[PDB]
Amino acid sequence: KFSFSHFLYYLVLIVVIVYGLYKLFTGHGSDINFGKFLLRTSPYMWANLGIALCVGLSVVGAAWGIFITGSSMIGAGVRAPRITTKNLISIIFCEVVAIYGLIIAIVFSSKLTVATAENMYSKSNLYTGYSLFWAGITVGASNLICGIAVGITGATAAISDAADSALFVKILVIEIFGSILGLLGLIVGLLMAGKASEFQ
Amino acid sequence: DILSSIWTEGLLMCLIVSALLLFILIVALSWISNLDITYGALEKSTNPIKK
Amino acid sequence: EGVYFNIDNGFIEGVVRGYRNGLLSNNQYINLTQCDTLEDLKLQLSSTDYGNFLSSVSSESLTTSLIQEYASSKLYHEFNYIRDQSSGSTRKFMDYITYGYMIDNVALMITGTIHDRDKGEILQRCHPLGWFDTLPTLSVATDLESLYETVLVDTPLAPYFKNCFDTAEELDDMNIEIIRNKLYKAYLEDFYNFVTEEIPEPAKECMQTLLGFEADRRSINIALNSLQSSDIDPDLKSDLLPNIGKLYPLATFHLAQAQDFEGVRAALANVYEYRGFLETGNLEDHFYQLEMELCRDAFTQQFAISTVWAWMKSKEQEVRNITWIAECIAQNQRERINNYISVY
Amino acid sequence: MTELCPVYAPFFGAIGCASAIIFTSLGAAYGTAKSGVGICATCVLRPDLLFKNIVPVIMAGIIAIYGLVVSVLVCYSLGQKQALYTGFIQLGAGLSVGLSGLAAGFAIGIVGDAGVRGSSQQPRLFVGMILILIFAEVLGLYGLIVALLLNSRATQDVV
Amino acid sequence: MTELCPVYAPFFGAIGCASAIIFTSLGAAYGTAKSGVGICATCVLRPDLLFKNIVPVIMAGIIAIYGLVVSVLVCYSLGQKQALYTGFIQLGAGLSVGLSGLAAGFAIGIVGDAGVRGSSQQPRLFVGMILILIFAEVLGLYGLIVALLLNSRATQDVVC
Amino acid sequence: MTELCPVYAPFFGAIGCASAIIFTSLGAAYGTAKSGVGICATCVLRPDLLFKNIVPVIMAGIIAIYGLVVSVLVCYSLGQKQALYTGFIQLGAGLSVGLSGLAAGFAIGIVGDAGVRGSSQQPRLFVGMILILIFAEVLGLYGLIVALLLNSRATQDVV
Amino acid sequence: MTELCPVYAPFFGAIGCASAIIFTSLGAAYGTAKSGVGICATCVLRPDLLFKNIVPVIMAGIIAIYGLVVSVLVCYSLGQKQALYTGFIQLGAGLSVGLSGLAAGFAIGIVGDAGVRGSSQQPRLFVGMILILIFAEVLGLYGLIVALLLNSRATQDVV
Amino acid sequence: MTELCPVYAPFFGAIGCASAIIFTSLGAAYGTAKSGVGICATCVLRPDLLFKNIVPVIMAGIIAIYGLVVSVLVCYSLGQKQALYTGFIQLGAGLSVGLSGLAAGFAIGIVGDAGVRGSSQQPRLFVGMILILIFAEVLGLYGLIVALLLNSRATQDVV
Amino acid sequence: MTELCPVYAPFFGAIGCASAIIFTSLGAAYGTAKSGVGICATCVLRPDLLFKNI
Amino acid sequence: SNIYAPLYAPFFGFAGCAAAMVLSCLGAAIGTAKSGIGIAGIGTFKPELIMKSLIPVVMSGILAIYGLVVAVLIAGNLSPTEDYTLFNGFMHLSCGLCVGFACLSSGYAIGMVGDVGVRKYMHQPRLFVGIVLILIFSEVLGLYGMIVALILNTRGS
Amino acid sequence: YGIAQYREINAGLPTIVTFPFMFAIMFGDMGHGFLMTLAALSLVLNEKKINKMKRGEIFDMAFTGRYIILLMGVFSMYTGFLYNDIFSKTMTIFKSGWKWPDHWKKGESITATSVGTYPIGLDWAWHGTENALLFSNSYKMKLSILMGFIHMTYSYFFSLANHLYFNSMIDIIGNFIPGLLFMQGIFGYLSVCIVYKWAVDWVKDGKPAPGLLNMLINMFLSPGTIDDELYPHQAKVQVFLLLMALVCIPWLLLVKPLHFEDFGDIMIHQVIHTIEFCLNCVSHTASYLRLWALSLAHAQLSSVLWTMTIQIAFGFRGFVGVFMTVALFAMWFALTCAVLVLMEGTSAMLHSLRLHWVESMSKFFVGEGLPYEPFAFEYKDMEV
Repeated sequence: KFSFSHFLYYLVLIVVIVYGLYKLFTGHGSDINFGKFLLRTSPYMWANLGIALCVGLSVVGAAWGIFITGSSMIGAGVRAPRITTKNLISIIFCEVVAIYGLIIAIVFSSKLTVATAENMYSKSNLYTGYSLFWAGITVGASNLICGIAVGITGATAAISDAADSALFVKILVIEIFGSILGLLGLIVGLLMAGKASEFQ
Repeated sequence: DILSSIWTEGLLMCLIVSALLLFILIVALSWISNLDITYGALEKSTNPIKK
Repeated sequence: EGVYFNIDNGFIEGVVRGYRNGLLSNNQYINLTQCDTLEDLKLQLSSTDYGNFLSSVSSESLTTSLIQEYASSKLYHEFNYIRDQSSGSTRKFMDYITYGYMIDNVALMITGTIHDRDKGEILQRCHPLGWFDTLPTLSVATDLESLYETVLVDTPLAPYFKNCFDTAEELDDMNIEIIRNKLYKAYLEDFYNFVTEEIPEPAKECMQTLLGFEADRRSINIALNSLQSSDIDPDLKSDLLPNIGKLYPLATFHLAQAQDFEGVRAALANVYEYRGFLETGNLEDHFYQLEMELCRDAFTQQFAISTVWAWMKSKEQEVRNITWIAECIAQNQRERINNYISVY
Repeated sequence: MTELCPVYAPFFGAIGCASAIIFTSLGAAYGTAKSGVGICATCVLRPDLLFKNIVPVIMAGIIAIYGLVVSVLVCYSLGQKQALYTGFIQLGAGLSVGLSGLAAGFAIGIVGDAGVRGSSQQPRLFVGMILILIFAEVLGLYGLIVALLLNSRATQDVV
Repeated sequence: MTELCPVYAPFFGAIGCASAIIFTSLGAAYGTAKSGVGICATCVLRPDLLFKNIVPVIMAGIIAIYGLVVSVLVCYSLGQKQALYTGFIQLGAGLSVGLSGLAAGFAIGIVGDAGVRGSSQQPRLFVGMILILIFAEVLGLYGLIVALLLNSRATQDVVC
Repeated sequence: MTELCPVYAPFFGAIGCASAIIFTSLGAAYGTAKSGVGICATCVLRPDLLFKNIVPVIMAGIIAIYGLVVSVLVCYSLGQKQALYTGFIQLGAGLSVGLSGLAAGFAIGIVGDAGVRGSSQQPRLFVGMILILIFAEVLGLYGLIVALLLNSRATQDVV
Repeated sequence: MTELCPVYAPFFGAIGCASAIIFTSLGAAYGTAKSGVGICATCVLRPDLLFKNIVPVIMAGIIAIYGLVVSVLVCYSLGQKQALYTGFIQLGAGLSVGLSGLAAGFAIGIVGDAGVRGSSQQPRLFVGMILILIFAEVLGLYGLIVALLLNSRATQDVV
Repeated sequence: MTELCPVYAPFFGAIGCASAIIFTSLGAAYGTAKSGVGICATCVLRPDLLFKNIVPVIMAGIIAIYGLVVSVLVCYSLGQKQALYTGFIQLGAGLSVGLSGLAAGFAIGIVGDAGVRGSSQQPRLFVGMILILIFAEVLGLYGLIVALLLNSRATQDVV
Repeated sequence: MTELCPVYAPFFGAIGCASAIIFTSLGAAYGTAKSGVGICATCVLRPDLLFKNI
Repeated sequence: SNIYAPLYAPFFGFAGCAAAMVLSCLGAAIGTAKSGIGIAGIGTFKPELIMKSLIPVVMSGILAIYGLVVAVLIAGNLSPTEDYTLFNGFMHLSCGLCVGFACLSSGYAIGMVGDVGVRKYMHQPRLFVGIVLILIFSEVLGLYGMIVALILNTRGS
Repeated sequence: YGIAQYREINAGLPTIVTFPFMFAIMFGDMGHGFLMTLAALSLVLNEKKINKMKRGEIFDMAFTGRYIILLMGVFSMYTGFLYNDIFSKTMTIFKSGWKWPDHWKKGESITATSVGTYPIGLDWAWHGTENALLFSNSYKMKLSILMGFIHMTYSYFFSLANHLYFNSMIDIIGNFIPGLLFMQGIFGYLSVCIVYKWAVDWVKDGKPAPGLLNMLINMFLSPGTIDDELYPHQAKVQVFLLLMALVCIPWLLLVKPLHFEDFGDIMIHQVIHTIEFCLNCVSHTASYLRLWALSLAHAQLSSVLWTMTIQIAFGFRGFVGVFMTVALFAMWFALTCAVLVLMEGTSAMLHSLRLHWVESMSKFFVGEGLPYEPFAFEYKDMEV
């Protein structure tokens, strides 16, 4: 774009492509692939570190949700403290849903053991290394996005209150709908994680 | 067994994932570069009917 | 949205919504209809949004000037605090809004030849928020042309100085009205430029077209003033007609080209928005009502810079109608009691 | 120098703690800066609460010790050559705790200064806006336990 | 020469030692720079605070002192022949203190700005703002002690 | 060709020599540009008191001579009979002093701008600003002193 | 394995159909949203008109059907061992029709809000209405037709 | 695996079969969106410029098929085995012609909108607006005049 | 051939020599231009010191 | 083992599953986020039609549930100890991304549609039938990605 | 927080009783409760006169309860001692605990001999390496789950306890009953397994063992087995218990539509209520885990604090260590007063308050009355 940052980011987009084509004309490009790297690392990449990320990122997702809510909370309260209790209710949804990631992180981090020197790349542990990220990133991202959606919707409700308290229940369904995915992703990910195995 | 070992000088895996850290740094810095200062409260009107 | 508008305007949005919902209710207007004397207004002037501090101004024969001034006082305090707690975008939005309410103030600085209006009276007629530390208006003459350089240096109005430099010391309401229309065009251009520059996606329209219609009303009013005897250069009219409105601009330049009742009619015949220029019933009050309806038609979006622009209009209109009913009682008329230009 | 017993333990063992303390510094600077400006702005209006709204200062300070505790743990555990098991995990824990602290920083910051501006005019919940405050702490509290679980796993049993 | 004592071990050593002072100094400079404006905003108007407002520059120069001390202490632990262990640790050790002090400055500049520009009206907030003024540098102190012991163990673990 | 004392090691030293002047230039240039723009706005109505703004630029001149003298020193140490360690220590010293000057110039420029704004009215306030100036310029002296031993102590006995 | 069908030949052979329907769905979303924002804009004027002015809303269903039918009946054009050229052509077929639907959506419905507003304003434009929609739609029929070509031809040069 | 008829020769033709259309579809969509969006305005203002205002969209539609024709015709000579020479030349022809047609679409879009906007105030203005419009769509002819010949050169030696 | 003495070594000098002149060219281009704009803006009514303003 | 039978075909399947569910949840969350705005905005003056306005946001959940059902069905064919045919590993993520983008597109559609489609509808509440039947187009969009992905997965060994 | 209507069984009791004990067990320890009870002791001592003098911000509301501080503190000591954590410390004087292998060797996998008999809470056999907590947490998983499920079912009974108290059988019985069924017919199968490990000793049992939550997987995709057959005849009820436990919700909801067609006004609330309860059950179920979580978190906090405080001055020096010890205890005071009592209490009270609220009041105050709020003569003073 007109800003140096975006132009810089668009600079190299084709440098790798041109080098690869030149090396394919030279011979090395034919020897370019990721399968070497797929089986070059260890599943400790794929298990040891693929755990805290989902927890932390769902945590910051609930963080953004609470950023959103807390404003509208006192925004509605200041004019009329007839809502304070009614204000401080759905926030707990965001507070709580964050721990779905901790659930799986803790329960499967228990399953962590030594990655066997033998069969580092077999159907025993590297498979489980894959599944570890997959599940963790999957659930964590789902949780972050549910958290942002619920926080924003809750703020929307918390600004639709000063008009009338009686309107609360009639519009109470939105967060009810939102929160289901927070458990849905959790269950699907935990299923896929349990069906597989650990470092073995 | 790597794309290019010249990129490797005893560290062929050490920093290959050291980028997401800086990505998080910059994404946070985006809002760090943002703030509020609300001078209007930091000074008081000369005439009360102003505010 | 989620990120399009949500940076620091969350509690700002909440307070703005509480403000907008806190507009005068039909029950207040009905009770005013019960009020047929000034005392009944004052006593009723405690359950309203503007009440509980607007009573006790005078024993009787209330001057609606002070009533509406102190009614708008709380609106001004609310708006200035809204400006106090804001990000950069809303900060410049407030700055633009307040820099248009000094154009009347500078017109006051300019119009009088030598009157030296009381400095207290300067802020009692125009908005004091755009006003700041004392400016020469009483210790010196308020002349028309010699002072323009003094305010130029004293007050930064370059975006609002758009060939407002001209001959003014001719004892000419011509000069005053043309400089006021130049300032109107200049500020309209500046504020519409900001609208098209930085603005949320859904409120793009509700501000751009609203500025367009306000510029249209400005053009209608100035051309109407020019109908009787102000036939001057059509380019000067364009210098008067806000060039940024650009709603039925064919019709606007139709006004500019033709200087006659026929000219204005044919202009307001190829507009496709509304034909005609004069309607009985304080036509500017009718345009106030139309503009307020336009602004309030976008209250269902809970994150936009449109809610405040309509809430200011609503609150100042409620002050207007408080004055309206106060004078309807004062004038001893019981037919305009139900007549007003409020919609909330 | 292998997938069994590499030689680059200090790399990770030190960068983890460095990043932790760095994120602590970042969050603390952000929160303290905003809170100071907001409170000094508000106090002049109603200096009755000259210190009665300092609580965000204390909560911001709370987090200032996690990067120290985990750092000393790894410092006791860190060496040059260890098991590849204890070769890389620490970074995940460190970044998790630091980013959690940062996000809590933004929460406390924005929500608390909204409370502060509400303060001088609506003491209706002066003692009772503190709920928005006391919420966020669990945010940072979350990652600590999960991080320390694997911190112990790496410090005690390399296996 | 083994990476227990390679050629490019001090590669990280000297460079990190140089960098350590850098970011803390940058923060101090940025803070003092954008503080002087708030300082002057009323000095002519209310010069009755002429000696009082001197705090923020000191609060900035303290982290410069911090960078100085860390760099000086680490200076005598560098050489051509040293373990890559040292470079591995210093890959984060120096930047820790550097940009921690940087962030500290980034915060103190703004707090001092707000405090001074609010002070001219009500002198009754002197304690109020100076409280956070002295609160801030705890971050520096954290960095100092952490880097101290970190590099202590690092140089105690040099293979040689 | 060995990686111990590569012939292309001194390139780091050459680029360090370059920066030793590049960065001090950039800084002093921008700062003195601010100096000129401000002194124009000031001297206009008080053009007989400019004597109280002569040194503010000699400060930048002294800043420049720092880079000059460090360049004077680095010349001998730059060579192809060098050690990569030597080249990198030279690089670090040069870049460190350069960035220190980068910070210092910005700081001194802003503070001088503020002080000249103030000086147009106060007849006694010039003391009120040099306070900021001295403890702003010290940071450059920190950088200079650290770099002196960083290179000199290490630029010899390196093999 | 052989370069006629390298390791990345099966990748494209299974991926090509993956890229088709997505862009059609994107374009349908954009166009029909911009259709509704104009529909509601003035349908209060003489309601009971929504099966006489229902063209732009429905029009993107068939554009979606493009990607749907190609991506489904690609089934016959799949193979555990197909040539690399086969994979390339399959990828081209699966991407080009989808991006063609995308280009269709770029404007096929954006102008609907501009247009349909005139039904209650200038119903004399029963001719002017369908014009731009037709000139938009005529563009769309160029992608699926050329997709069918390579779809049928994938049966050749397969190994 | 053949320097005169390799398996990367089909690589230039596979995506070539869609490159011309990727350029031309975008050009046509841009032209349609630009020169056919605010037309409702003039139609309501006066619904008697219509039939003359229809040419630019017609030109856009006509130019649309330029990219498709070359690709589809050469697809009669598309396989896995044929000269990389032919692949080079046909791919280049397709890219050039498609992007030239995209340029034509851009030009027609940006000129036709202005033409229709100007025409409102002058019934005669079509005489100049179309006068300059015809120049807008020539770039497609410019591209094809050599793209077709180079495509023939691609088919001048079949496999 | 050798890294110490390769064929491409003079490339670096042949580029660096141009680097300085292009850099000074751009710097002067920005600077004297930004000077002259204000200089002429002032000289519009000041043909009295222009020769003193160069 | 065959090159078409490497040790990371289940890896591709897991990639497909993760992407499929995440994208669908993103689309759903965006839909809910956009939904609440107009609903909050309307109660101030019409707390009656609010109930009539239920359909879009609630109906959106089909995208989430079915972009998940696809992930379920592609699962149950991968063993903790077996690496399967490569083309199946690619087909998993192929149909998964298909659905993952179709669902977010539909979310974009209905989110920008409904939130604004009733703003002035308060003025003409009789328009319920029209304002609801308008979404018949948007709703059915996502269904077909799954209707294809089903037999798609039945096909391919 | 909220109020109820006439003839309603108000839930004051469980709020009074169960709340403080979660608060205490949350981080219950000797010193914490001891010191805060001492503070409450001084408070109630000066209650004679302190009441007249005004109160700090929090101390304002604090007067709403003074003995409650003791209520939480005593619970804290009791539960901490039950968990043998004296600032995260366990003493061996119980002398029941567990016995170890005779030649137990550090660095080896050591299991305390399966002969120990210390049914009283927790032993001292958890001070070894990581494994102790590593599985203590794993089992504590089910502690909060089971106790909270018991508490919530206890609360749930009061629903009909009031309904049929009003002799209400119109549709209320046919709503609680399907809810009661879809609740218990589901939780019971899990709960029987919760303690089944207590029942079945797998140390010497040659039968397949379960994962802590293994049984769930097959519950959904065609159940009928346990995947390790934890009990043969239980596989029959694994499918004989849900087929009817699920059809109750449609049985709950389809009562209205034939009343005179669908009522519409009823339908909206009815439909939302069905699914919202069907999910709120599991919401409340998953709730209670923080009692475990933050309790262990503060346990880690206390352990690390002890490590970085106590043994720091473990050296034996007389002339130099005087100030070392003085400062060490000074910072020990600074931490014990603030960090171990303030955040701990705030977090714990928050959790307990809302764990009561969004769980019990979610179904207690379905209908709510109005404040009778009596008024009469009173007293007042003069002050601006």
